[PDB]
Amino acid sequence: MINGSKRIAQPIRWAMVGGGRNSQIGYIHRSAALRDQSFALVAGAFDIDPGRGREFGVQLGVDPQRCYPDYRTLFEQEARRPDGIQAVSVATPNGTHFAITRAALEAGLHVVCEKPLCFTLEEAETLREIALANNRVVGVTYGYAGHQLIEQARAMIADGELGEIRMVHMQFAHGFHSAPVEGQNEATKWRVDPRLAGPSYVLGDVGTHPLYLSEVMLPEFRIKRLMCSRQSFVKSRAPLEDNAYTLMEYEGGAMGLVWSSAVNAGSMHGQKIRVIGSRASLEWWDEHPNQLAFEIQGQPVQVLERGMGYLHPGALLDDRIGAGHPEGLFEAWSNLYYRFAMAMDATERGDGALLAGLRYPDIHAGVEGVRWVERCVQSADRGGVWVDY
Amino acid sequence: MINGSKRIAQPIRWAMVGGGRNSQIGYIHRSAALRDQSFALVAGAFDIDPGRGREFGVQLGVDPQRCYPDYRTLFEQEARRPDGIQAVSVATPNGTHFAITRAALEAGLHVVCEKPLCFTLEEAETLREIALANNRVVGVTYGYAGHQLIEQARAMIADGELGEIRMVHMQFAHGFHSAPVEGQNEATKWRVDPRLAGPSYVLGDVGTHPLYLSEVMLPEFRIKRLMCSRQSFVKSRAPLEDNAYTLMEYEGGAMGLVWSSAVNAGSMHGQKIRVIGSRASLEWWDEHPNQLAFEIQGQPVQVLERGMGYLHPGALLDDRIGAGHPEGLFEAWSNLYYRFAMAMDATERGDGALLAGLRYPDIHAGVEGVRWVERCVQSADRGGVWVDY
Amino acid sequence: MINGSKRIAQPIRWAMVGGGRNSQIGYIHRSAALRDQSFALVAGAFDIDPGRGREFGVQLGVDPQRCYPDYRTLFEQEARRPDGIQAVSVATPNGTHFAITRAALEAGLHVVCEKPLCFTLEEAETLREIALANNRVVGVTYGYAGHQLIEQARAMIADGELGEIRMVHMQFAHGFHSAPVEGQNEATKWRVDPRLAGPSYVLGDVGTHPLYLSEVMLPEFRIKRLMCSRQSFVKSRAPLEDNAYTLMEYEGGAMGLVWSSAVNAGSMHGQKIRVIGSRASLEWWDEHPNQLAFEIQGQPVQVLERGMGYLHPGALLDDRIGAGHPEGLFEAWSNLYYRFAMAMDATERGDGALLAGLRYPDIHAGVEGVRWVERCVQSADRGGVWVDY
Amino acid sequence: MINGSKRIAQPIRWAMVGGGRNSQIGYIHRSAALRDQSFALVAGAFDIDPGRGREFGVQLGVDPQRCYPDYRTLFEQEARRPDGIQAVSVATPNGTHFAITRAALEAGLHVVCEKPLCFTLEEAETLREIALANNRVVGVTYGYAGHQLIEQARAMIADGELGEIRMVHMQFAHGFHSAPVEGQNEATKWRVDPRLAGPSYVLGDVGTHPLYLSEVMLPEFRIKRLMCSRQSFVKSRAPLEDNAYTLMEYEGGAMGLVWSSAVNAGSMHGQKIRVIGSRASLEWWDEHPNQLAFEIQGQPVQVLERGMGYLHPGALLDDRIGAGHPEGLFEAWSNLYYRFAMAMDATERGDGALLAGLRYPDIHAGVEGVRWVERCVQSADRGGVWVDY
Ligand SMILES: NC(=O)c1ccc[n+]([C@@H]2O[C@H](COP(=O)([O-])OP(=O)(O)OC[C@H]3O[C@@H](n4cnc5c(N)ncnc54)[C@H](O)[C@@H]3O)[C@@H](O)[C@H]2O)c1
Ligand SMILES: NC(=O)c1ccc[n+]([C@@H]2O[C@H](COP(=O)([O-])OP(=O)(O)OC[C@H]3O[C@@H](n4cnc5c(N)ncnc54)[C@H](O)[C@@H]3O)[C@@H](O)[C@H]2O)c1
Ligand SMILES: NC(=O)c1ccc[n+]([C@@H]2O[C@H](COP(=O)([O-])OP(=O)(O)OC[C@H]3O[C@@H](n4cnc5c(N)ncnc54)[C@H](O)[C@@H]3O)[C@@H](O)[C@H]2O)c1
Ligand SMILES: NC(=O)c1ccc[n+]([C@@H]2O[C@H](COP(=O)([O-])OP(=O)(O)OC[C@H]3O[C@@H](n4cnc5c(N)ncnc54)[C@H](O)[C@@H]3O)[C@@H](O)[C@H]2O)c1
Repeated sequence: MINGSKRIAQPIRWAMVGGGRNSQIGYIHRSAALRDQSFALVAGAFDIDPGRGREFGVQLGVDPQRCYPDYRTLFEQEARRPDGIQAVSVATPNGTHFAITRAALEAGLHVVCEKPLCFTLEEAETLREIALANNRVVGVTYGYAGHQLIEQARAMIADGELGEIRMVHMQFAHGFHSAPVEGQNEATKWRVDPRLAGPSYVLGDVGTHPLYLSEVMLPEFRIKRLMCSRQSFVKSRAPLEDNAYTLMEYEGGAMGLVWSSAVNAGSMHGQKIRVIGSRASLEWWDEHPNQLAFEIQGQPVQVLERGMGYLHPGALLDDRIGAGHPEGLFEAWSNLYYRFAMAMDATERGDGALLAGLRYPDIHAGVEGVRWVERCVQSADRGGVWVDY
Repeated sequence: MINGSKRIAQPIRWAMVGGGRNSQIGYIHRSAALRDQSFALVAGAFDIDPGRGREFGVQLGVDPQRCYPDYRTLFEQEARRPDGIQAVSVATPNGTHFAITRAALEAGLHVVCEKPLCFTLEEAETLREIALANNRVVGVTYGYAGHQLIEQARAMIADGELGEIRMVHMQFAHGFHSAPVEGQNEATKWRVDPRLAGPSYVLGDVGTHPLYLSEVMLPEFRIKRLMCSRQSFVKSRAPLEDNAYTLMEYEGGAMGLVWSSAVNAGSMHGQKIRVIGSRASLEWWDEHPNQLAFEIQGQPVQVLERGMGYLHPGALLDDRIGAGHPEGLFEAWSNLYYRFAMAMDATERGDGALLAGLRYPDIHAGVEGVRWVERCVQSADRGGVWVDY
Repeated sequence: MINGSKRIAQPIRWAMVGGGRNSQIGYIHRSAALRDQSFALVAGAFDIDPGRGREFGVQLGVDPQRCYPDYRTLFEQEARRPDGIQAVSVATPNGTHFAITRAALEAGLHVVCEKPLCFTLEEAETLREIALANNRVVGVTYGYAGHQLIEQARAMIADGELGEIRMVHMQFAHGFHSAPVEGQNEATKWRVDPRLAGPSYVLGDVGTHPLYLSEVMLPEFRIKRLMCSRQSFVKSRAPLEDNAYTLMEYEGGAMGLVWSSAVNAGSMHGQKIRVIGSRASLEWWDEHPNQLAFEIQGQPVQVLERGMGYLHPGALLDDRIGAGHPEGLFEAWSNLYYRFAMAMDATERGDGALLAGLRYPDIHAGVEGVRWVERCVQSADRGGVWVDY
Repeated sequence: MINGSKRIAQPIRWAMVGGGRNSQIGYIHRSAALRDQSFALVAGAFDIDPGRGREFGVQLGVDPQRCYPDYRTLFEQEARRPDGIQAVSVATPNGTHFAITRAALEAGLHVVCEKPLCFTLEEAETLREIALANNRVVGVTYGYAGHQLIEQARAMIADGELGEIRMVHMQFAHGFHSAPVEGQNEATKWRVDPRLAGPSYVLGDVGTHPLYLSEVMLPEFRIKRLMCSRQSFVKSRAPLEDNAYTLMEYEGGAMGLVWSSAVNAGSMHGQKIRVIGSRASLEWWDEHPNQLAFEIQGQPVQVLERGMGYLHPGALLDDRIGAGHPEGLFEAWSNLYYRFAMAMDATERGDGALLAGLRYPDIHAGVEGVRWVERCVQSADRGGVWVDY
């Protein structure tokens, strides 16, 4: 159980780049980071419009003199103060993640970087080498992985409760972009611009979420080959896809399927992962994150509930209220952010034992997300043929 | 509404080949055929064990002298009687469908043939030419197509309620063969024998069901290309697949996906079809056949119910009881079988107007089912590459 | 499993009174009765309009000379023929059930009587004495009790799987009469006329269905006291109720609740029964009759599926197709009607051993349904006070 | 939308009484209060064990010298400091709510009081008079009322979308106390002690939650009469009930039903409210708080989703993330707590216009909760008879 007791001596001194007044994702970063004394928001470069960034920073309780016009000034000016930031969350559009993360790491700061890490695998490999050389934590906000029942699924699979794993069926298929909403909505507009978004739309934007859930649940699984067929149903998005099918062969013969979509008309979110074994399946759906289907062949189907005593102990650690009270995605994000804070603090203290026991989406998860999108785009561009992973 | 009033002057004089005492499917054929004065069971070759076939025929109320040891004797002996059969249902294992259907057609009998029609497209084309030359009806028991809400979905799509069709997502993924049950179960045993079952297991056995539903809903849709990746997770079934992924490109750019499986551990049936348009999606699930999800992007999701006045008139014709009372797969099969009887009777009477207005799974549907399986096996055998359809 | 093999040597020679061309319930009687060689429809008094009754009888394949204008002529004329009826189903409006059932019993016929048996407990007691004196079977069409999982629930309760029973929560709450549809619909019109319907509307029409399910599941349970508060929300129905709450105390301290409604706007049927024990609950919903919720406190909830090997053997006897294929209310009614036929045939043969092992809704169930409605009306009329049962 | 911008100039200086290290509810108070700069936790009397209260306060970041041994010392010592508390949340067991709230109000502090306000209506009336005389805000943590779709339901009802309201069906029926867990669990133990808990267990503990939801949705509705039948199924709890049925007549003829239970074996929470009108019903379930069923008679059922543009504007104000991302009970509590802070700040500033537009569970809601429990206990003690409300 969590009761708000501190996990580190003092909150990590913290800034955001992006996540400004009109952003989609800025708020959940702060909601999760400020919770339970993990981080303190003392500075930021909140907006591309520096005037609006400072107006908003002040409404967030930030010193107007620590609302900087850009990330370079933020890092340089904060470095001069003994109470300067120790960590920065990057919530800008995708095109700036590489440059901002690189600069933060070279400035000796820990980073939480919005997915994706960057556009290309070569950039991802460079970022990872710079993070490791500078001994910095890089969290990546695969936020759904914060839900307790993802750890339950991992533990059940590891204990052989599904038998031998045969298939991993993943989807993130919503309908919000069935129409060309780019015309009116700035957040969608930049996501269908290859200059600002990169080589893919839905593969990178939504496909990588349930992919990361499969990596938490099946940590030893390795993709041998994949093929990807992708479409721009809203023709103006071409070459960026608003729908894709990724079929994968894992080492050992298991199969993987990822359906990525922003044109699944009527779907509110539709992020699901079903892991199918020789004995049993489990299935999780992000819109109802407090339940996990557990279906042993030839037995009654079961539903596992967040907070119940029959769960693996790893799956009960982060309960903030008793079973039957619904937790949501803010709890999942809070569960990642306190781990980010413990990892950053542990790094500063040289607490190697604590570091090694902490599990969170990190630089390595970020690299794999970029690798997968790049291989999918390579297959799709060659007309949906099998490629070596 | 249906109230049991006759649709033809007299029940079609009818026989079964197969569907004996220990069969899985024999009973639903009779339940549907005998309902509402459609067919009268007057003869049969019910079993590979002729003694057990006659024992069972007598318990079905059939004259023991009209319980014949084989289909050839059935057709020859019945031809001698003025009250001889006019039609025969073929519910034998897959390997005998071609020979029995061919003999029945050449004997001037109407046929209801269990899916699949036969193993090869060349056999299917031959059967169809013989059915047409002899002016015989061949029904095919794509039984799920008898559910009223399949016609509702067809009518909604035709009226543009989904907008332009983008994707057709189909699955028939159950878990009953997660373990090697072939060891104890004769019905599964013959299905994993290529000599008796043919070139595929789950593609032919279950994949063709939701494929046929898509052909009812999207009658003008044409597959341009497909690829199929198939697996034998129970290794002893090789080369017959217990799992398969079929990805299809339709003419006009829409995509199709079929997941066929007998190893989806914990799944009771899992036959679903989701049609996704630019405006809205619909989705139907065979285990809850009296509801149809209708999901307009940006509006509340809706559930359409069997028997309600807001349905298209085609979708209300076959209601046997008021909305809210659950109908099941026996009603769906009864809805096909009365149409089979009307078509057979209309053929005898030369009632061309009635024939042209009747919609049922016919010889042409049977040919397409065989074509699709054959193309999938061709792609799968070449390592899951795109093939022209 | 059922495979259509005869259960009695010859079909019971059978008539209907009512169930004519425009009736709601006539068809499901015939669908269930004619199935599997149980009954043969050889005569009827189908309609209050004798011309329309004969037109319809002929379309049902009945000899026009055995389409009689009334039940008295039916019984008198059939008595003269060696192939005369042996049994009659009564599907007339409620007001005529007593007179028609009494006449059939005095004529030495077995009866299947539509619920309710009659208006008053004194009439019910008289009917029962006449049925017993004449050694006749009286089936009552509590059709939902034919669903296999009702027997599963009975068996689980009897084996202590719920622990000590604490509460029985019952509802049959649909919305079809939220508006005054009596204006246009003859079936609703007679149900809100006390002269033709009797002392209650929804208590008798729908409340008695889940009440009977509780009597199957908890056969030793006895109601000690009840109170009933009833409303006419469509004011013109007064004094007949379109909504009611019945609260009951059982002997031993368990509580019962029945919500009866025709004004639950938006509800398609809403017949549910939840039995709550010290250890676990089970819950069944008529619109999804092939599943049974089984919820052990402190364990994952389970869903039990029709046709699965983990069910009690009593619950597998009536399976007509494999698990995962949806059966519906026609199967439930067919399961009662073959038992009615076996009981009638067993009575004629003096097969006391078979009779004693048969379980079906009978004269005694019919009497209890009338008793419960009468006590509820007595409480409601006294302003919803506790009455001795 | 909420983006974390301040709603008042400075966070309310805040304390808790109770909500200590081992409490069930202490954490959600702090999670909601500290969010978005609403309150600052600067002091507390956290625990009956003052040593453990101070240990925990320090882990919450509170000055050890402002971790006081009791509420009287907290109020007296804080009054001496210019940075003293302005408001206090009371999260002690029920028996101390009256004395602590009274003392806080007399000390000129705003209060958030855990439900229930107190044991007796006479105490409730006294507390309310003292709150009003001292011009203090008293929030009451009917936390479920913070869910956006409760406001959607209120707005739909007010706009006549349900037609005339006929029934209000409420339940809070969980199974966690099916067994005598009081033996091992201190939180359950005090709830079944009349000295510490008061005159009821489940009526007060859970029944009052969906009752308050009905008061938000139907603000002009007035209970004319009610009856209550209550049971102690775990006999040792007598006279405190672990199950109850409350039937109510509203002025104007609508009916209300509340099922309160801690012995609904297998239920994870089971808090539901269904409002049934002449035209349509709506239904909300606390375990899936982001959906609202909307069921127009004779139309397809609909599901309304949190965050969608078709919602009433009142129902979109508190969205913290886009539609399809699940919010939970922490958001609901955060939505109450920021309103509590705005009301307290508005009271200090004399901003009468802002005060009058704020809607939150207040002193008046607290009084009604106590009134309802007291009337239910009065009816139950007289053997479940109608009492004037
Ligand atoms: N579940 C998730 O983890 C999740 C969900 C949504 C968004 N995201 C990711 O978060 C990032 C932002 O997404 P969004 O939807 O919030 O975008 P958005 O367009 O809604 O917000 C962008 C914000 O960054 C600011 N900004 C832009 N350029 C800047 C610069 N150079 N310096 C400082 N501020 C700058 C803008 O003013 C704005 O406040 C993307 O990488 C996106 O993929 C992740
Ligand atoms: N939904 C559907 O349409 C559906 C479902 C299941 C089965 N089927 C099809 O029905 C056919 C039979 O399937 P099943 O599962 O009932 O098989 P099964 O093995 O359970 O039954 C085979 C039956 O045919 C009899 N038989 C075998 N060879 C015969 C012969 N030469 N002459 C006469 N009788 C013979 C057997 O004795 C037995 O009664 C197959 O083609 C299968 O694919 C269709
Ligand atoms: N689940 C169930 O068991 C269920 C469901 C619905 C109906 N019912 C019961 O079935 C009975 C009929 O209900 P319904 O909804 O079908 O009614 P309905 O009004 O739809 O049908 C009445 C039928 O009886 C005929 N009829 C009327 N009076 C007659 C007479 N004196 N002699 C011969 N025929 C006569 C009418 O012409 C018509 O065909 C009622 O008792 C009703 O409660 C039971
Ligand atoms: N949804 C809701 O609003 C909700 C849910 C649960 C609890 N509650 C209410 O919250 C209150 C507490 O419930 P709980 O389940 O957390 O109880 P609990 O027994 O779990 O916690 C009681 C806490 O108060 C402390 N305490 C006890 N007496 C004290 C005193 N005199 N001074 C200071 N601290 C003291 C204890 O040490 C402990 O920390 C009750 O009134 C309960 O009804 C409301």
